[PDB]
Order: sequence, then structure tokens, then C-alpha cells
Amino acid sequence: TDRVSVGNLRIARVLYDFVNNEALPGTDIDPDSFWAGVDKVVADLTPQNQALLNARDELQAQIDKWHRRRVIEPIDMDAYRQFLTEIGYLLPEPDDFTITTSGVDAEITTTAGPQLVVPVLNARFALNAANARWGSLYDALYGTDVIPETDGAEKGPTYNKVRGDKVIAYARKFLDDSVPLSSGSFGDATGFTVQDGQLVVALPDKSTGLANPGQFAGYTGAAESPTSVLLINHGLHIEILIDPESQVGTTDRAGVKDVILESAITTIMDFEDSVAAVDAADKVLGYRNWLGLNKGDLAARVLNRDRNYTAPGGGQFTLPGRSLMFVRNVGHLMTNDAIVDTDGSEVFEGIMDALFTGLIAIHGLKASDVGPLINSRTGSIYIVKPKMHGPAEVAFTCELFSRVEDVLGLPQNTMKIGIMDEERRTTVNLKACIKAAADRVVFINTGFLDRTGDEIHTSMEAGPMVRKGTMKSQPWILAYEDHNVDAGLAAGFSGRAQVGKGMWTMTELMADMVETKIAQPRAGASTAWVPSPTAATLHALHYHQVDVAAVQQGLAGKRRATIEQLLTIPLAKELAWAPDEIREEVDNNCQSILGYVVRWVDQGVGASKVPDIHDVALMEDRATLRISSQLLANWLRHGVITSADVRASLERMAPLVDRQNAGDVAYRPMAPNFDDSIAFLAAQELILSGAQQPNGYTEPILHRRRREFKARAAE
Ligand SMILES: O=C(O)c1cc2ccc(Br)cc2[nH]1
Ligand SMILES: [Mg+2]
Ligand SMILES: [Mg+2]
Repeated sequence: TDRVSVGNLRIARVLYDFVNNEALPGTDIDPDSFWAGVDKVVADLTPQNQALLNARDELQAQIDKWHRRRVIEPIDMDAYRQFLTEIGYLLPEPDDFTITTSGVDAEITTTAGPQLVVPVLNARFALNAANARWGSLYDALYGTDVIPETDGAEKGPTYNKVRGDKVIAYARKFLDDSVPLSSGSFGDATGFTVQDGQLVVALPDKSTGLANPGQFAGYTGAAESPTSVLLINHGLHIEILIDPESQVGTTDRAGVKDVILESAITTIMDFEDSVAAVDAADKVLGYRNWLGLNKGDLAARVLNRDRNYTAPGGGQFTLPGRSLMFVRNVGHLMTNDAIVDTDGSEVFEGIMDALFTGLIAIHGLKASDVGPLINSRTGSIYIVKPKMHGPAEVAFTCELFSRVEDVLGLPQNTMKIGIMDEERRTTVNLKACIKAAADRVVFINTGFLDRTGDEIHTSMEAGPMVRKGTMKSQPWILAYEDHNVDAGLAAGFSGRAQVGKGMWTMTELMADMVETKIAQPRAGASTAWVPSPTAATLHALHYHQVDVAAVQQGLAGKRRATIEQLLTIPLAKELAWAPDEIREEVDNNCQSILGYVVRWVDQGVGASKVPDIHDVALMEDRATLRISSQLLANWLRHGVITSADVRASLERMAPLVDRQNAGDVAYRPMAPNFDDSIAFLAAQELILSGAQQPNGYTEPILHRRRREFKARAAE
């Protein structure tokens, strides 16, 4: 083979060369010290990595048996909780504490705002995200259904004046709500000027200043006829662009061209659930894009530079032009053949991600070429770590980060941790999980998909679960959402680390997003996930309407969730569903699996706008597979459906997916030759082997099937 021997490791050549030629130069790390470190860290930490994965299976086995000997209708919460405590699943709660995490950027410690997540393997998307720090509000309004496409206000080939007028009015209203005038409305502004460091807005009848002049943050152009005005509200900037000669500016009372909002304050470049990466080739593509972003030289479009402004009093200043980047590494489960050992055993992918994304991140802590340093001025590397189960697994990641920092020559705790709360064993020991990482943690967050998937698999043997749609409102998940916020606040996250909530998946349903996603900052989340720059701009509105810092101070000391509520298994009652309801749900789940799987297996796409069964565009990641396949495996497990019901739904849904994909030049149909489609067979396997996958994880099956596809495409 073409691997490179380094101690006990055999490294794929494409990876060894990438690291040597691209990642290493410019960091002042000795190439052979790095590699010796790779070998050493892998040899030392692999056994604990494996022991932790064994511990999961052991606990799950004991819970499986607990339910299997029960036959009793509801649940004795006291005994069940007693049981979890005996087996080491529920650990004791630690005494109160405060996180000590230092060297963290303002975007993370203090600023509340939208957070974007993007597949690192897609260079175009990755760049757009990093550039999404600042976005046009007019574009985000005119382009989506936030301004409804009613009669006369439709989007056509060219600019609708009627529709654009509603866009202007909406933004005017937002300005009045966010940066109020002393009297009058922005809707009647005629001009903007700066006199003696004060913003002066001209109305048809008279002039006026801001109610709170401290919200005036700066400007560009002449004070007496500015090209823009910079405002601030709740730590987030709002820039009014003034140009009477632009398409929209001509039609405007004050000549306003656009309202630019500081939107995606941070971005997560994702190596996990939003990308398909099953070998050395795929990892290198991802690693190379992550390198290009940190060096600032990635080009597909290029990265933006910082924005210059004139301070209210006349001095010059600069604001960041790029989203501050996190990287999401893969979790503890999977191995990857990018490196194998002497026996041919693949190496843990999580361990590899820490070494390589960490190495690569050093470039983002230093001046580019294309220019000042791209990323963390405070000297931190921000790694999101998904899918952990409990405190010992968080401590293991911390210890992994610790060992890498040495190999890298970095000061201890340079590598910060973003703790995802998306597994049940983490949820019910969340405080301990935060404590285990008290000097590294820079966020926690919640979601729906992975967390519900784990919820179902954990109580798989208990009985039939409620429908997927129903899960979103179950008592366990509402308590989980609140408990997460409470735990972070109690550990001093306010002003220190992010408290995040989940993704809006419905990329075309922006009106509903603006209307409903506001619940998240109102619940005290200092950040939440968005699927696009456009969504980031719209979700930014929510941080102007809601003072997250104030909400968090008011939540202080509260415990709004009990361990009982957290532990309330989402079992369906007797006689829950009519036959047609059962079919629709089965169709719904088979459709999401097939629609997502076909693009993953056949094209190596890990995220995209996938039409659901009712043709709504969703932008979900791989966890959609986990929840769906777990729900069907649960229904199949308990007699709700038959294997023939499952077969029929896949057959009924495959042509629909085929149809929703044409569409795509590279697409290969699944119907009517099902057992010839590796993707169709993957979908089938996920459901039918679902109950036997570790904690319901889909990567073992999905990765195998993707490799199979790649091998066939090469012969
Ligand atoms: O949890 C979700 O629904 C979700 C996560 C995620 C990451 C990247 C992209 Br693109 C879309 C996503 N959806
Ligand atoms: Mg997840
Ligand atoms: Mg239900």
C-alpha cells in the first residue's frame, strides 16, 4: 500500500503529504515531533476511547433488561431513578461552581447573536458563512416570504416597486423599535447628518436625535452628507447605507440604500453531521478547506476584510468583517481508515480531528498573507465536540485537547470546548459535564434530532414511542431545553460562554422563522443555529427585540426542570393512532431517510435543501437519519407496523424522492430496481438494523455503504 510508517501507525499518503506540505509550514512545529506526537497520543488515548465506548453498551444493555422484565403500565420514577443511580448512569450532582475559561473572544463571551453551521467540505458555502458576519436586510426581506407574496407584491424577473416599498417600511419599523428617535419615526426621515458627535435625523417638520445617543456608533463619508450611519443595540451593529442614486435609494425619502445587520457573529465549520467523509481523500478535502479559511487564502469568491468607520467624534476605527470560526470535530465513536495501525485497525477519527484541526487552527491565530490574522485575537481554538455521553467522556476530550496542545507547543487550555448536549446521559449529568470542562468550556447547546434519537434508543425496550412531530413538544424535551439554560447560567456562563439552541431547518419558511424562532433568546439562549446567511440576518432581528443579557440575569438561581421531567420517557398511550396516521408517519420517516441517504451515498453530500414528504425544503444534518430510523425501529420492535409496512413505504417513497431530485444532473434513480441501489439498500439497512446500532448511530452503516458506492463507481 501507499501508507507512511510512523511508529505503530500507517498513514494514508494523501494525508501525510497534505500535512507536510500544507498544514505544517508556517507553524514552527518540527515535522517529526508532530508525527511522533500523533503516534504517541493515539497509542496512549485509544484504550480509554474504547473503554468509554464499551461503557455505553454496558449501560444500555442493563437498561434494555430493566425494561424487559417490567410488564408494568406507567413507570415507577423513584425505582427507575434508583436504578440509573446504581448502574452509574445518573451521577451525583456537584457543588455549585463557576467556570474559569479564559482567553475567549468577545463574540463568544458577551455578544448574543445568530450562529451559522456549514459543511466544511463545501468551499463555496464555507466562504459565504465566514462572510455572513454582515448581511443585507433588504435582500433578506425582499428575497423571502417574510414580506408575503400577496397580490401585487410578488417577486418576478425584475424589481417589484410595490414589494420593495413594503421592504423599506418593515426596516423603518425595525429601526424605530431598535434604535428609537427622541420624537418621530425613521419612516419620515429625510436625511442623516453628524454634528458635534451627535447623530441628527432630519424630519419634514423638524430635526431630532436618538432617544439613546449612545446607540450612535459611527459613520462613513462626510459628517454633513454621510455615505452610511452605524448604530448599535444589544451589542449588535446596524448600518444604514445612504445612496440616493441606487435602485432602491432613488425611491427612498432619505435616500437609504439598505440596512446592513451584523448577523452571523460566529460560524461552525463542520466536520461531522453535515459532511460525508468516509476516507483519507474526504478528510483531506475538509482539512484543506479548514486550512484555507484559517490562512485566509481559501478561494472558490474570497474572504472579506474588516470594515472601516469614523467614530462619532471623528476618530477612525475598525469592526471585524468575518464570522469568528468554530470547528466541529467528529465525536468519540468512529474510526477512519485515514490512518490504520500495524494490525490494519483504523484509528479513532475524533482523536485525529483534534490533532489535525488543532494544527490547522494555528494558522488562524497568525497573520494571513491575504492581512491581519483571520480568527481568534485572544489566542483560542474553538472546537465543538458532539455526541458525548456523560462527564467522563467530557473529561476524556479535555485530556485529548491537553495532549494535543503539548504536541502543538500550545499553552494549556488553548483548545476550548463547545459541549453539545444531545445525548441523554449528558443531559441528566449536565452540571458535572460542565464541571469536567470548567477551564475549557465556551458553549453548551441543545437540539432536536440527535437528542431525540438517543432518547428513543435508550428507552427502545420500554414500548412504542410517540410520533416524530409529537416529540418536539414532549415533557422530556421541554425540560431538557430549560435545564440546559439553567445549568449554564448557574455555572456562570452569562458574560463568559455561549448558551445555544437549535437549528431552524425550514429554509424557505422565513416568515415563520421570524415569527417563532424568537422563543430562543426569550428562553435566555445567547445564540442559536441558522442554516444560511439569509436566515442569520433575519434571526438577528430577534436579538434586537430581546435583551438576552437581561433575560439571563432574571433567570439566575431558577431551577425550572426536575430530574423527573428530564427522565419522562416519551411512550405513546394506548390507542394513540388511527391506521392512516400510522401510515403517514411511516411514509414521513421513510421519505426523510431516503431523501437524505440518496444524496449522502451517491454524491457525498451531507447537507442540502431536501424536500420533505409535503415538499417543504428542510436543511437537516445526518441526525435526521438517527431519529427517523430509531422511530421506525421502535415501531417495528413493538408491533405498531410490519416489515411489509416498512417495505411498502420505502417502495412508495423511493419514486417520489426520485422525482424530487430531477432536479439533479448527477442523480441516479432508485425505483424501480431497488436492490440495485446501494442508497436504497442503505436506507433499508438503517431501519432494519436500527435497534442494533450503538446508541442508534447511523455512521457505521452509512459510512460502509458510501465506501461501497465509491468502490463500484471506480470499476
Ligand atoms: O440540527 C439540525 O437540524 C441541523 C444541524 C446542521 C448543521 C449544518 C447544516 Br448546513 C444544517 C444543519 N441542521
Ligand atoms: Mg447532532
Ligand atoms: Mg404521537
